[PDB]
Amino acid sequence: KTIKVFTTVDNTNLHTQLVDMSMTYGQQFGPTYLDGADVTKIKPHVNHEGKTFFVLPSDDTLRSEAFEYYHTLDESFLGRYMSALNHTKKWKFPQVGGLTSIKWADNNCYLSSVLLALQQLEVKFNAPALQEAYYRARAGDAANFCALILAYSNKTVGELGDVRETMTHLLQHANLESAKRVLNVVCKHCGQKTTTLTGVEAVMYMGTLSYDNLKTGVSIPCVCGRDATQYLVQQESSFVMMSAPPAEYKLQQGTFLCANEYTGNYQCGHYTHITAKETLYRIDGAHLTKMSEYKGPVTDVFYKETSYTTTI
Ligand SMILES: C[C@H](c1cccc2ccccc12)N1CCC(C(=O)NCc2ccc3c(c2)OCO3)CC1
Ligand SMILES: [Zn+2]
Repeated sequence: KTIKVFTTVDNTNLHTQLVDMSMTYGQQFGPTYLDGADVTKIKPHVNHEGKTFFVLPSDDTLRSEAFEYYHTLDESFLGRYMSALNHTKKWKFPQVGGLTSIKWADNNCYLSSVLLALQQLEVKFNAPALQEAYYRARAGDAANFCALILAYSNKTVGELGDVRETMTHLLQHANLESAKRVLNVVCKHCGQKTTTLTGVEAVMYMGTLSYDNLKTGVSIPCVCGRDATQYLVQQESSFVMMSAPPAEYKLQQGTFLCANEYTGNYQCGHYTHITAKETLYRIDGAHLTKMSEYKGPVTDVFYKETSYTTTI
């Protein structure tokens, strides 16, 4: 005999569907899931009904629901999200220094840092999936948020990941609509040029870890065979993230918002988060340690911001 179940892609909109006892969900819906669990080819358990299944957007209304919720047109997204969620729901999200963190697992240290950094920045997401999952993550329930970050950045559970690259995909879905940056490049020979940067690039900079240094000038190669100076004339955003490859860099109190460091090599290494509180907290998944100063291989540093305009 048949039965009635519900299908969804966003978990908010449900669609009543007659489930023929004969087939496997896959024959009837396509790829299908339960709580992350893949069940594409299986038979409907006699007490299966009244349960909500995920499915691939196999028609207009579904495709439309996914885009609205996820803000993606990638036909594989929903299936990758589910694979990840399937595993992230096995992770532990303890409070460490008054933030949600991640107990080490499956090379997820980088996601930990992303997650700890986000919680300290006033940033909002456009995609309802991100908004909601983030709201739930700040509240200690971060399985969905991780699975989504993984899916947005095209990574799978187990792989080691780069915090910066990951920020790049995420900040693509953050409200940076008002975020503006103006940079001036002066070459003593070539002359001057000025650039306005919007979106992700208004907030993210690869070249120095120091925010002061971008204000005072950083040297860069000039097509002229010389060394140019790049400095910030104007900043409009609630934060900035500064990145460099791992080098020995000193973190003092009162100078930054938060940071992470990477120890190891490109192929194989470990991230830890540092946050500046009453004193410095170094958050390493579940583990916590304090110090008044840290000098190590910092890779990404965050600073708070409102509006900045240069003298000069
Ligand atoms: C911050 C740091 C870094 C950022 C920028 C410059 C750096 C330079 C040196 C060391 C770290 C640096 N780091 C680089 C890549 C790393 C990563 O995701 N690696 C994945 C991976 C997995 C298996 C591999 C492999 C790479 O290559 C071989 O097999 C994470 C972040
Ligand atoms: Zn030049």
